[PDB]
Amino acid sequence: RWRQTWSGPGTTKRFPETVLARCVKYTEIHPEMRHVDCQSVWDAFKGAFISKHPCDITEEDYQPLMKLGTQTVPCNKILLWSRIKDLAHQFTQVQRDMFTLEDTLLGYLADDLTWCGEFDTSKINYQSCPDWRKDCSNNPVSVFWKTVSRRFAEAACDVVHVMLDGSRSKIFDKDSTFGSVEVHNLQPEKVQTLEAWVIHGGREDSRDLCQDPTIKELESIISKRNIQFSCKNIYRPDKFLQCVKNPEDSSC
Repeated sequence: RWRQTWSGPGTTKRFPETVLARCVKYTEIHPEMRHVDCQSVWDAFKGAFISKHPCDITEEDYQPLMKLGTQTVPCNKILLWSRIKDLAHQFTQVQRDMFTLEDTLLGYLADDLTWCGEFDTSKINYQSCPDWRKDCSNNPVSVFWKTVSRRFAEAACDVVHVMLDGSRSKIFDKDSTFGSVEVHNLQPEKVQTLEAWVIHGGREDSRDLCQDPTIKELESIISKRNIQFSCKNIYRPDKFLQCVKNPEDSSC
């Protein structure tokens, strides 16, 4: 075919193999997840979207996968991110100072992948998948991130951190998943502070991007959930990672 059904990229080539090698790899490394049967995980994942219309996925469809990938992560060491994941991941790999959702099993399975099924068939669609915007929001990928991120946010306690993309015009964006899901699922009974780290892009002598209007809007949205706000600029993410690695007082 010269024209696809849907507007978005199709299921990642070799998706089921990748998911599968991900899981085996994850649960070999993480002793907490050793009880996990990776074939069961894949079957639960498949079951969420195979033979289902890819615009009528619900969070219930993912319940079996959520149940199998139940994981306790230290609730006080959660790193959220919005838009800017590569630094967040590079940071957590330095000495596990925190945990991003991609450091949980479910997150690690799905990072960077796309996937969908078709209604009248029980195959996987490698040709095209729904775009959240042009097509429908209730698709397999969006509903997955929504359901798993809601649960991750609800488990956070104490000081939760979030890395933001200070090179955007909207450093905090209400309409991102962080802005629309995670932030409204931080629990007032558990979360003491949300501290944002605003990662600069451009050269040298930047503003204190912590006084940005959208950052003020974030502060005020979370206050009005009874959670304190703190914010830090990361002016040079290069030297930040380097200080994280070699905190040795280079000038860190």
